[PDB]
Amino acid sequence: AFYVEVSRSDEIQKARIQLPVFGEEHKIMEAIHHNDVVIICGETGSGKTTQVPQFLYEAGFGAEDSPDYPGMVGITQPRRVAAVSMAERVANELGDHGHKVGYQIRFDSTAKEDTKVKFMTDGVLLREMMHDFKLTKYSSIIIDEAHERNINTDILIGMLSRCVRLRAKLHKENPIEHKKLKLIIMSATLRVSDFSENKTLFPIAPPVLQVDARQFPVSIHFNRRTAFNYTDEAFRKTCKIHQKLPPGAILVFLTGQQEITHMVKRLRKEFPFKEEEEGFEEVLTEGQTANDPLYVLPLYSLLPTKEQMRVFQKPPQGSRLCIVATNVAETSLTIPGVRYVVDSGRSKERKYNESNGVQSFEVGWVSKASANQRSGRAGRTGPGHCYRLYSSAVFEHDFEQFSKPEILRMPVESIVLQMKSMAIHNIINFPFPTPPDRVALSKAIQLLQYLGALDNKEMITEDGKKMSLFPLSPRFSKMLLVSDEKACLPYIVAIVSALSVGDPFINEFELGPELKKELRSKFYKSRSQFSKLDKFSDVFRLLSVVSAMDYVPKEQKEIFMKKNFLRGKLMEEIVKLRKQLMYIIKSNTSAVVIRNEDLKSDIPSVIQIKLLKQMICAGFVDHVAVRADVLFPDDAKITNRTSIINIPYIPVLATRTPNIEDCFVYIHPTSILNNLGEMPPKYMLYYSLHLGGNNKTRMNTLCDIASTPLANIARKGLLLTYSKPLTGQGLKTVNLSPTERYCYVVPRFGSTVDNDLKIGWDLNPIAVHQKKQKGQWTVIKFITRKGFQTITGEE
Ligand SMILES: [Cl-]
Ligand SMILES: [Cl-]
Ligand SMILES: [Cl-]
Ligand SMILES: [Cl-]
Ligand SMILES: [Mg+2]
Repeated sequence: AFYVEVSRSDEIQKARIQLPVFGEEHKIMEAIHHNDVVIICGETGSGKTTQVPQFLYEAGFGAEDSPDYPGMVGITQPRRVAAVSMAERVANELGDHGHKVGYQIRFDSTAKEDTKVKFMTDGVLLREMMHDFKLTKYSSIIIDEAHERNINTDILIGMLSRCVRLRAKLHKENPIEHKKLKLIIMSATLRVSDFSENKTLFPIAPPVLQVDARQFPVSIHFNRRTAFNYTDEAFRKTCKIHQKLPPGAILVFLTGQQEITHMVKRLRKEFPFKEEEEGFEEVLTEGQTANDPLYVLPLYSLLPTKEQMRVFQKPPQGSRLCIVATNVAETSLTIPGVRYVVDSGRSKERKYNESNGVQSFEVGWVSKASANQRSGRAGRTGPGHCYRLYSSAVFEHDFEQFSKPEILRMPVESIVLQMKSMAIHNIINFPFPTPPDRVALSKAIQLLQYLGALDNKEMITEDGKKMSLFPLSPRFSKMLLVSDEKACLPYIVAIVSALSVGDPFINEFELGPELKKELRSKFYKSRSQFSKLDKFSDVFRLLSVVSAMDYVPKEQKEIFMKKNFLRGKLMEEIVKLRKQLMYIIKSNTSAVVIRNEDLKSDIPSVIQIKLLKQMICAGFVDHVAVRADVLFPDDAKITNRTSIINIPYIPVLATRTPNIEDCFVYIHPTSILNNLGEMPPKYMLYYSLHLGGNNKTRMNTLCDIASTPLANIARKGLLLTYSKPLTGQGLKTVNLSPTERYCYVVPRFGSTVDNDLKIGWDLNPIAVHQKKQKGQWTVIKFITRKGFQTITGEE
């Protein structure tokens, strides 16, 4: 009721007083009492994850005798293992009340009667809000690890902002029947402005509580210049610190495991056991040399627990601890005695942009906020130093102020489909902590209707639910749904994995003197080995290389990448994704274990590659470009002599301008299409459009598509209108009743002749089966020339 008396052992209680959050109990509880929403900032090691549910439990949260907080305390974690290990920790810590702690890591499981403090995943809470949005079961909700900005955590916070508001309104109407809901958002960092200062999320700003003790100052040292070889500059800087500066451990921030492993051994080999620069004014203390040993250790998420745990050990006497890490060391447990940070200023992050034609997983500059978080790592135990391996001008102009959340680095239609499967109806006005653009949101809902994932009322369909089962862009999930025809499924999973991961082919990002011409000969010979399936499709060049990979032995892999100018990491990743999709497909046809041998396939037949282009079309129906001379010959200025990269194309649904040349897109010089001795295809399917270096928009081409296959896909994809029945020789309308007919129509793809400020075009005349439904003729199916001839013969 008022308070709950918990009995803990002296060992357990003394361990709790040591935690930085322990003394913050009264400030935290004063904020919760006066505010329905509270934001708590404290690093990992502060104890806020394990202590705040206990502070609530002790104040009467979850107590049946409580007139205010009878409901449970719910705590989300972004990972299943974190929720279980956290529940285990708090159960021990709560002593004689330890039986009141539980976890939920499945939707299936029903909680135990004594569970009053429940640790779960975001997914479990999201599912619970589908069954009961009000979450009447809870008195409180703690959203931990909110600085990660995971897409489902952001949706959950958005949903909860509305839930807390409604719980507040119902409580004001009837405090007996309706209880308050306490929302606590937790962050390892101070970067909470997208939660605290967002008025759509929180109209009245919630208090932000700082639980950490104050840090020590850190002197920031920029380099005069920004070195291209940053691992070389990082190695150089690390050695200079070790050889010249007083005691204190070193922390190096690199981008990945291979850079780490290479530097770790380069440093171990440099300091083994038995002009003018900033930040080198300090000298070595007595009993310290320039050639002392360096105890080097790697630090990355993939390392085994026993290897990760070594970063906390004191280095051997007479040596210096040097940690070589990725951004895991940005918000991890405090590595003791660090007074030197070597910052490369970069990280490998997945980027994706709308209207910009961006899709990358690569090394780029980090935000100013991440650079500062890296810097502050040197001032945890005492005043430290940070060595930035870039200039202050590059920092100021090339580093963005803030790090981009996941919701802005992932396809907008993936976010919309995920929300729609959760029965979140109004997307346009959803209170996102960081909202995607309204135009992009509107475009994502329309795309989903073209893919059949949402119906005419914008509700999730049966196909949309199946597509939501894959960790893929709905374009790719659509392709999978239509692929199980004439055994094309293994080919589509291969294409979809390759397109999803990125382009493994290295192009003339190298040489396009005598040695340069010699390498182009090997380049083109390699490129032509994967161009054998179709002469128009860059997508089957991907299928060929991915299919070749499966027949290459593990030892020979590296030379296979070298001979063929291939991104090895990308090829390994495609094999990983194909196995993950194969696991999902097989697991939905009822334990499943996919091996490298299950991925091996034979060459697709002529019928199969025709069908695959149509399956690609289903996922990319709004991404068709017509050869400009079929629409605007005078403006196109295409001769039989024009080069392939100079022949313009017009994307369907492109917005018209006074000058049609504004709508022109062109074949990329790296495309298979450049080897054509003929006029390129009338209709081309494209992955994406890129605003090129020569100021020309270039198509990232997939494959060609013929008129009738495009018509079939555009009919199901709702991008077709038809003309009135055609009149002509052997074209005559055959009426089965005044409500049923078979006739020839001209299909209109995309946009009508009348609506000429958006690009559309006519397809080849086609035989059609039509039924007069609600006073208007509707196309039931397309008919072949032979099919039509038999119907005209039957009548
Ligand atoms: Cl449990
Ligand atoms: Cl956006
Ligand atoms: Cl492609
Ligand atoms: Cl291309
Ligand atoms: Mg619509």
